[PDB]
Amino acid sequence: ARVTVQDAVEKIGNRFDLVLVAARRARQMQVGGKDPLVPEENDKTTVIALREIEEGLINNQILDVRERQEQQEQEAAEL
Amino acid sequence: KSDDVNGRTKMYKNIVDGNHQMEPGMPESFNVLLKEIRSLGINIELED
Amino acid sequence: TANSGYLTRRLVDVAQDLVVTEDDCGTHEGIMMTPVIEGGDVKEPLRDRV
Amino acid sequence: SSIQVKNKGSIKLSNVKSVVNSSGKLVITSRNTELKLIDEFGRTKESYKVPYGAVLAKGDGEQVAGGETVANWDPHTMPVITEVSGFVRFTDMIDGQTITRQTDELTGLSSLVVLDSAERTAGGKDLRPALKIVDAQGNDVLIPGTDMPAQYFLPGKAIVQLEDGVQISSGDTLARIPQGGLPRVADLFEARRPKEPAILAEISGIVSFGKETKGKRRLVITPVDGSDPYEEMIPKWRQLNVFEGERVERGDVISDGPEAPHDILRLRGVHAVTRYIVNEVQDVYRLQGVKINDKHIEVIVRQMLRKATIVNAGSSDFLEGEQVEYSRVKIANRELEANGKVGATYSRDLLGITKASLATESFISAASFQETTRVL
Amino acid sequence: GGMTNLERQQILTEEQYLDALEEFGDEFDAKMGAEAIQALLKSMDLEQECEQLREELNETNSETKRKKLTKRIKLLEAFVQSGNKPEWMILTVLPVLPP
DNA sequence: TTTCGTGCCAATTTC
DNA sequence: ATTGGCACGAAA
Repeated sequence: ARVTVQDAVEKIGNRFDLVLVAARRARQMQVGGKDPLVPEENDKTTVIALREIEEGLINNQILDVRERQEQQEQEAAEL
Repeated sequence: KSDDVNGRTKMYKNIVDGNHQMEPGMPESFNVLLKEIRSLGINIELED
Repeated sequence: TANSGYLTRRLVDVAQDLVVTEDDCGTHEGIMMTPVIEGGDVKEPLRDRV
Repeated sequence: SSIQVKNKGSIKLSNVKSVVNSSGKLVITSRNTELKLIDEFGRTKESYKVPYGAVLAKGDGEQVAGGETVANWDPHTMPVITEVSGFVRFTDMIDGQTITRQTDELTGLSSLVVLDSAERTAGGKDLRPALKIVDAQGNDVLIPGTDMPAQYFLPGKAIVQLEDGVQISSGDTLARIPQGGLPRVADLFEARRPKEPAILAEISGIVSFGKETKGKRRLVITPVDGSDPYEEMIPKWRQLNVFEGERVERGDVISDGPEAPHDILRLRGVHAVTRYIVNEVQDVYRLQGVKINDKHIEVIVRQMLRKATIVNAGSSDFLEGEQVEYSRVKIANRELEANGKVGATYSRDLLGITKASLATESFISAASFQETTRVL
Repeated sequence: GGMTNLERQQILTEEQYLDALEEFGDEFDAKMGAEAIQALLKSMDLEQECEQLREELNETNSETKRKKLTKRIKLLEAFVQSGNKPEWMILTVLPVLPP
């Protein structure tokens, strides 16, 4: 569970940017077909995203790289 | 949660489907205000 | 209560649009901070003002 | 009445124009004299105001101890003391035309009483009396550091104590002159003017009087350099606190009372007005034990200082005497300066929160706040 | 004003108007109501008024007159800069709110 | 004549 | 109630 977000804030550097990054990752895990990078323990996607950010597995650069890689793979395998 | 009529029905449908996202739109009271200001003979409009 | 509410509404209205939109402006101006002393008693030390 | 020092430390004097009397002590002849208690570390601890014409037991920089009276002055008397020592001779002072003869019934020690233009004869309206200091040879004694002859004018309701032909010295009184809460914060932020605002000096230089009983009294200020003599129209019933032929500086106290923030901004600047507002608000809040940072009051004051008035168009397109945004003026001037041209010249304006919030560039916000019909 | 000594904005009365009719005849025009105000607003030229007011402002010296002329020139220039016309402040058609 | 004093009128007052 | 701005009249 979550009681504080201080570690994730120090990982990202901003609360305002942390909210956006966590929302992006949580929407990927909720509506998309993504799987969590940490073992989900009766948690919701927002808390899972916060825990992923806390361990350094998720940030804006990583999300952008993953999106570019997925788009490139889709365009390469479309033919 | 208010006078935006189409987003009201979109949000309920999204919540029932398990998608917690919204499409905000324009409040209705602002349109009422525009009509009431136009009824005074003042040309007020949105541009671009 | 009503007077306090009216005062705070006016204060909100005058300054609502002020946001931190930068990191440094390069200015060299400033205010000189000195301890607040009235008569024979130091009302406020310098530490809490800087 | 007297200044009672609390702790032990060195004494510092600021803005002092003082002279040594016959008794050897020091008498201050400056209006803006401030007394500070600076200790060995050099930190100010006590601050007091020493009124014009006061007696100091200790000099500037002398060591003092706790519980010591350093200053003493008469609160009900305004001295008109001189600087040089010599005999007193009257000039342009005639009994029954400018003054009166009223002798005390019991004490028996009194002299001619100086009257005002509202009491003297018409012929005395064009006469300006004075007292001149002379020596045993009859020549005028010059004040050290100055070239003008030392003669002092006398205002109305002045009670002379020493008759003609009596020796005086420096520091001697020629004559005696007889004399919060939520609404406070709301008035401070609305920048209201007080009922009896303190009158300041618009321009520095020598001071003098003008035509008397012209509906209201007149004051003239002629700067040391060649400049236009300013005109002040101080209405009577107000106790003027400046003699004729006195050097004054712009933004200095002439009459007494609360000082309007607009005058402070016009004559002293932006830092002065912001610190005045901060000090007043914090004084109101500290009585109740409320702790608020100064950042918030500073941002409110900044939002109050959002308008400027153009004094001349220059090379810009701003019409003279119009009210515009300070940021717009800065942007236009920095754009014209980079082209080698000349920008405009402006003066900051101070508005209350209600007036400043109705002068915003967005009409939606102004209509939301209040007075929708006028804004629309 | 016509050929007579009447000004372009002088206020008359019923008796004065009848006297002017019986003396001068049809040489002058006088009206009452919002039609007269609309005629006055329609017949004024903003550029000429601005130029005349600017000249009169830069001619003489005063304090209150300067502020009044500044206000009037500000209003005239505000009307000039935008596409608005002075006679649009008199209503000939009235909007009706949706039911 | 120009400047200043004085009366009239509008807009404000919590949730 | 209070405050601010505008018209009106009276002062030098």
